[PDB]
Amino acid sequence: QVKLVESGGGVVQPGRSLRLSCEASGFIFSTYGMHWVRQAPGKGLEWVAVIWFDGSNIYYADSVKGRFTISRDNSKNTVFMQMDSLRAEDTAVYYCHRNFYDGSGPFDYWGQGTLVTVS
Amino acid sequence: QVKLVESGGGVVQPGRSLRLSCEASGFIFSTYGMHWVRQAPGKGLEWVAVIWFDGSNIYYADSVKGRFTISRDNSKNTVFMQMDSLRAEDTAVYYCHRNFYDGSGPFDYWGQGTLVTVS
Amino acid sequence: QVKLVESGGGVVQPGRSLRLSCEASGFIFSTYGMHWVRQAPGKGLEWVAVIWFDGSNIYYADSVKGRFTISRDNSKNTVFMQMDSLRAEDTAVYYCHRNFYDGSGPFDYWGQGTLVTVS
Amino acid sequence: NANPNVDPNANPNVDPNANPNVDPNA
Amino acid sequence: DIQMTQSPSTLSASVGDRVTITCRASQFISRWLAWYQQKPGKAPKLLIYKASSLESGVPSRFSGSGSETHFTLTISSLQPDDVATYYCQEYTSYGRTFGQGTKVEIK
Amino acid sequence: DIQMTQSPSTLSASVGDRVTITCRASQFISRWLAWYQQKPGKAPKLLIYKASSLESGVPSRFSGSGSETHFTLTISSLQPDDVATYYCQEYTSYGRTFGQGTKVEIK
Amino acid sequence: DIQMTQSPSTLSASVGDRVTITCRASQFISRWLAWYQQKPGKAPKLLIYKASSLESGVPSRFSGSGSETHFTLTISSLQPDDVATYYCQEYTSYGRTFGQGTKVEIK
Repeated sequence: QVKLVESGGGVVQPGRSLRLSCEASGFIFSTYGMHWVRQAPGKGLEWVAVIWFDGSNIYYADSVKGRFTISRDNSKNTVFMQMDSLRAEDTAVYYCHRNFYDGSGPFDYWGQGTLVTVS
Repeated sequence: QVKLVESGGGVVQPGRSLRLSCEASGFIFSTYGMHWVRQAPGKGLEWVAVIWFDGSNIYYADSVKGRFTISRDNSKNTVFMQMDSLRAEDTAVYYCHRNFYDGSGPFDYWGQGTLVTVS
Repeated sequence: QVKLVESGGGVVQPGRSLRLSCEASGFIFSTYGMHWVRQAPGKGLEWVAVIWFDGSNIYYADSVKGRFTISRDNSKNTVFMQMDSLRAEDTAVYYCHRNFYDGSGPFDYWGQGTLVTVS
Repeated sequence: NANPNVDPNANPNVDPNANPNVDPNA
Repeated sequence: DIQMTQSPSTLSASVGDRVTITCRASQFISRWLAWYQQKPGKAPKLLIYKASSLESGVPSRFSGSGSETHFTLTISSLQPDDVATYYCQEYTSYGRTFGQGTKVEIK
Repeated sequence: DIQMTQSPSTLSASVGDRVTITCRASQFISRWLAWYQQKPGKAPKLLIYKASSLESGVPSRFSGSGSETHFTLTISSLQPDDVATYYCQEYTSYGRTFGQGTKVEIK
Repeated sequence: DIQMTQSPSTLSASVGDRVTITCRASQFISRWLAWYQQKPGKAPKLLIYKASSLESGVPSRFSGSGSETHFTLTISSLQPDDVATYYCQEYTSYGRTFGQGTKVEIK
């Protein structure tokens, strides 16, 4: 059964780093790609970044460029997000999402999200 | 109370034209398509032409194609069929038919038919 | 109204061969391919071979490779399977089956099954 | 036509089409 | 060019008898076949819309089944009220094709 | 840099009514518009696969249309169970773009 | 090479009980998994069209679910008529892969 399990949140004082992760389960991340979607409480969803399988396609939202970096642990089937120099505006729930479409129907897969507070 | 009402028939001299029409009532032609079905007296049904919503996907039976033109009046919710160069083989009752399937059930919608006689 | 009827089974000495056939009825084998499915007594189903319409995409289970050949008689609407070098482990009921899905639902079409004994 | 999130490979056993007279979503 | 042919173009049976009409497509139509009943003086009535799925209001007498190219309309317990010409209709695309029309009378 | 906009930021209708949610883009989506339903406190669920394509398991009451840069989500027979924020997602490349979200309440 | 495995090789339950059968693919098969019911001595009946979609004519007791590699068949309110060997079938390409099959017995 496919699940995306986020972990690694907490309270980060301003200017400090945080390293989040999403453990894949039920599938091997060997196909499409993984997305981080952020939601500040009271706000809508913001896509933040994608790491395509094998790192051939790395993209970020303008709001985090040069501050966030994403990567994959290719042995543990786990996706990581390195968040440096965090600011108050980055408070949000960070969700792990794995959406693709393939013939038979859509696939989405959302996790529960990791809460990151930056105050 | 959904009806299709045909008109514009009558007796036409061979080589002359008639312009048939079918009024939509109780529904809006906003979705699928509209058909004309011909039945020469004593014979079975013959499909004549289809117009698809927005005036596309236009198809005709080989027996009528090039003599018949089908078009939609987008203001009057009415379908028109221009029948040119009529010949004796075109004598028939021309029925207006709106058929599609979805959701809760089939929709057949037949009118009564306008008689076209070539004399 | 669709039948697939297997024949050509019986008892064959190990090392020899049988030619099984499946007569199609109720449908021209116009498009989707036809499969032989094997069931050794007391065991579950094993797919054995597929012949695709027009004799193109032909595949076999590894367990029968180099021994079975599948072909279609394109005049009689029937599929033949030549089973060479039969062994005791090939005792099975050989069923004819055509599976293809298309919009309106599935079309399973299973036959009755012919028993092949190879002792 | 191309989209990186979509695999353009039909299943040989399923007709990748629809009947225009019938709503594809039942 | 999906030609539709109804083989038993003329049928007749006594009331309560069972009759069938066979419609054969020259091409595969994937169950997209409707059947219609045309009473004299009236536009055709839909009876079966999808290879045995019935139109609401249709008597239990009517049924049918079929697949791919070979389809049948059946009438159990045939009544005088069923003297109509029956038509099979292919509806796989834009436009429709009707069979020749099969008439069922009463003995 | 593609902006996604949902103009009717808040809608409300009684149970059984019809809710119309429009969605526009500054650049072509070309039918690659997914619609998501987010119940507050939960991750969003996908409703609409692409313009006019409903995902299996999503009630038939949901439907929609559009192309190019103009799309609509329709909620028929609105239920209390539909109070969610609905979002537009553009998936035309390696990454997603989301709209603001429209809140649909009950009268 | 796809090795489909059905875990509960033998199931046993009283009438009205709920039982499930799981099936695991060794490769991604994108929901293209069918389920069949084979009674002794007969060709198998197709029950589930695609994971999550039930074949017409099959009792509502049968409900499929799952995706990519992990699939389930649920039989609600198990009846005596459900004693059969159930098989999962991979259909992503030419040919089919059948699972070992599971047998459902009644207490």
